[PDB]
Amino acid sequence: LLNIFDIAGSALAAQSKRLNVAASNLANADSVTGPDGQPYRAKQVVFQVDAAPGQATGGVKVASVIESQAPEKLVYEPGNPLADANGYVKMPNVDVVGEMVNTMSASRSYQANIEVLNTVKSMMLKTLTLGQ
Amino acid sequence: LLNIFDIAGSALAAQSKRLNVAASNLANADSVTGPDGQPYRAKQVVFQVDAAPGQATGGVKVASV
Amino acid sequence: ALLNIFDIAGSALAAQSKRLNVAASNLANADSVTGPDGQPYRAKQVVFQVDAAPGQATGGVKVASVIESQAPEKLVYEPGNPLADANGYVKMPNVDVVGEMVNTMSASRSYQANIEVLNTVKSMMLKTLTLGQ
Amino acid sequence: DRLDAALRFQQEALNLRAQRQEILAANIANADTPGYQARDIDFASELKKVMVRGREETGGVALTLTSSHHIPAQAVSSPAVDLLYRVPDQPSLDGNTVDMDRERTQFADNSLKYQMGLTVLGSQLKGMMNVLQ
Amino acid sequence: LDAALRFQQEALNLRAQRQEILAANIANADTPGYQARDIDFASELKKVMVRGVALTLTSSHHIPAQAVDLLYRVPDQPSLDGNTVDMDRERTQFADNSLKYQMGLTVLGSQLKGMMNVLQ
Amino acid sequence: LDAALRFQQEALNLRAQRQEILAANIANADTPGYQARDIDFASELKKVMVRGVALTLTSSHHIPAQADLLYRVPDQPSLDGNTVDMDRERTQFADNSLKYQMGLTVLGSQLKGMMNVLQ
Amino acid sequence: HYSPNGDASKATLRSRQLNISEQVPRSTQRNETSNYEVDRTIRH
Amino acid sequence: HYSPNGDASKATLRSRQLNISEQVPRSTQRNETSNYEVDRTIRH
Amino acid sequence: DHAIYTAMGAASQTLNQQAVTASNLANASTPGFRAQLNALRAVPVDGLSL
Amino acid sequence: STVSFAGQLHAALDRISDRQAAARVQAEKFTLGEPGIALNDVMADMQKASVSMQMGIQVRNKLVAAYQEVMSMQV
Amino acid sequence: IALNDVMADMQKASVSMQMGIQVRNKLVAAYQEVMSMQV
Repeated sequence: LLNIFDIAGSALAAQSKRLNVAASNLANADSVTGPDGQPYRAKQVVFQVDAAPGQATGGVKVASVIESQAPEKLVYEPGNPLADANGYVKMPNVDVVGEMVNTMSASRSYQANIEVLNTVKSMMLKTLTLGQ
Repeated sequence: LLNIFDIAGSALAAQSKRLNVAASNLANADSVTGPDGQPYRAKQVVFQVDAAPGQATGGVKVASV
Repeated sequence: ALLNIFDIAGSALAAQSKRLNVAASNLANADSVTGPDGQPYRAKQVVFQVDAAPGQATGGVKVASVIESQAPEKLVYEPGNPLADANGYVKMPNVDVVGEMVNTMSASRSYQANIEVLNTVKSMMLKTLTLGQ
Repeated sequence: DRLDAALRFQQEALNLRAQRQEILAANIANADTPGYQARDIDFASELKKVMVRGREETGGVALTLTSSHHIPAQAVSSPAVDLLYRVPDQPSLDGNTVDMDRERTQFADNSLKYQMGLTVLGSQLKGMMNVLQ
Repeated sequence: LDAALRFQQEALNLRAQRQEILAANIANADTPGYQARDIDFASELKKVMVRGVALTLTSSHHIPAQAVDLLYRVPDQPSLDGNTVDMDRERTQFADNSLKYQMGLTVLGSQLKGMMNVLQ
Repeated sequence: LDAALRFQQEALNLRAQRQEILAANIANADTPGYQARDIDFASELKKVMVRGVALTLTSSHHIPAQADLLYRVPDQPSLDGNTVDMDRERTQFADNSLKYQMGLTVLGSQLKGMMNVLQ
Repeated sequence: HYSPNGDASKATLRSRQLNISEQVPRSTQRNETSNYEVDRTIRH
Repeated sequence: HYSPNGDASKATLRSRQLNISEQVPRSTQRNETSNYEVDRTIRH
Repeated sequence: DHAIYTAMGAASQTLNQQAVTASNLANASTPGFRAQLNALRAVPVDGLSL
Repeated sequence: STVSFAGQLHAALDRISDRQAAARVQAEKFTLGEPGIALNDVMADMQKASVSMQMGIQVRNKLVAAYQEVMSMQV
Repeated sequence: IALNDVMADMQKASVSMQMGIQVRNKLVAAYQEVMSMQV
């Protein structure tokens, strides 16, 4: 895999994973329970630069998805199970505006990397006609 | 007609006939008489699936209002 | 750019086309009270498998065995309309409209992808002909 | 000979590129089937294996060659390359581990490198023909 | 002789490396604290035209093993996540660099084809 | 020879004529008592394919020379007069344009094949 | 002169591609391609 | 003259490819391609 | 690309909630009727990476 | 029995012609309105026929070049 | 058979036939140059 295709493809993968996390947040906002019974903790991705040994630059890797540890806004329904003493359901802490902006920006970055890939592919296929 | 053009166009024509039945009924609500002199009997459309022979599925026919 | 990639992508095109035609049938026949013999219409789905099961390695998709979806067949209550049984319930086909919207959306996208793959392979092969000269 | 020992490497590499090409197009064609488990092969290791060993394609048998009019037919044949699983990201509830972006960037890369191989063979063969005239 | 093609050749090669650098800037246009990097073409090209080490290289079966200045891009509009990739700047630079790569390809094509035309 | 191109030639010409007919149907969507028309494509195409005399050829200055609208069954009567159903006309027009494009592509590909054989 | 191979008991097959298919409301299918070798006598 | 190898007890195979594949709704599949070697006598 | 499915899920399932509310809400002035309260469950998709 | 490579060239030409004729009759049937035949199937078969025809043209070019070269050895 | 295999075979055979013909041309020319001298 040529280096520049690898860089832009890693960008594409990272953007797809970021958009997926944003969609999962925006979809499970207002979700009382998980499988076992616990709040849905809002999810974020971690972007880090790739190619750690060598040139210190190139590509983006989204290893280690993490959780946004904000204090998980509460509501009061003291007849609902999943409510502790001081009946307080846990109610995922997803901020819809932030997630919508994340989706928009991720789509735009995805487009930019796709279209870098197209430009580079044309560049290389033209290089193959060097001379002849 | 190509296959999906047929299916979706049949859906459109059936929906248009259903909408016309609805509009006619809605417009003739509180209408004492017909021409011959008879109550205006309200109308309905029945949706059958089209394509009885072959694959048994695809498109909608709404004959016999 | 082998010739047995035309078969694979063409089969993918045919499978995507048949899935899309089925989803269009589902969306059109929503709220189709009766069948020709007289029966509620059963919303259908298509089953995708890998083509050429034995040996082979990997190659192509087959849409054999169109099946019938097992959604709970939602009811309505109009005991003035015939086709409603005791405890008058018109049987009302079970179409998940938004799911079918998305099915058509993705079917179109995958069909377009495979069409493109066909074109790209043909360009590969026509430039294969210019080997030497 | 010594004509097909110097051109052997690029010929084998270009055939292997075509084989990886229909592997990747099988990935693309089965984009939305459930439980597909996208496949791929390691090009460098497989190319070294081809040069050292040969072709040795595994699995394939044609009928016999008796007098004419005996309806030739062939079994399902597959190259000896060991298909490797592609490590998936983003689980998707239907087993399908075909990521459009990964498969598609690999498709474009493989296409470009196949074209590069065609260019290299064309150059070598034009050189041979330029010597001999 | 026939190193008269050297300049453009190396120039073209340098442009390609630049693309990677610029491409990385676009890939990491969202990561926090990337500090967009770039190189200055003219000085880098002059230095390379003016100009890793060899290992134990007696007869075979001893496994030979092989061993630019990435300058900050001074930013504008600070963004609280350390990312200094002003994507607009990088888009303009990428377009121009792709164009000059095409120009170099055309120049090598012309020099090589002139050479080949003289030779037939 | 070189009448292999005849079939798609006639098919494309017939598609264009049907396009004109359907555009006339759309244009007359609201005129009273228009009574929309159409043609049967399969029958017309068969008829054109299955089926022209050159005049007398005496001394020069001799002037050589030469030269089914079906009714669509309507649904939804109007008693505003007309019988053009917009949904049917629109689907037919879109299908006809698509098939015209197909015929154009096929004829162009045949011409490309013929021209590629010659060099 | 030839001999008639209308009977299957006394015919001679060089090849036979035979396919049988059906589902069970029944659809069935049966294709046959048979190539024969035929007795022949040539008087001059 | 030739010998009849209708019986596998006396048939003489050169190649035989065999694929058996079935699930258990029991979907079954079987393929058997055989190339035979045939006894022969040529009395001229 | 599979993100759409998740989004679809939400949309589809939200309609189901609507349905419940509607049946929950038409049944005012139905004697002794017990409102059918509803919730949305997050369903993780535990898989081979990320 | 024998190969008679002129017979092999005849077989190749017959294959190319038959493939093109099959694609042409499929386009015939589809535009005629015959049910069954799909559009993507028509286009795919036309594509394959085009590739086979260019196969034949390239073989033609190289055979003509080869013959024009074997007629240049001095005897 | 693979298409790229067919064209690589095409070109290899073409080059081999060209080389054989050129070698024969050189040998025939040498023979005639030897046979056209004075004795």
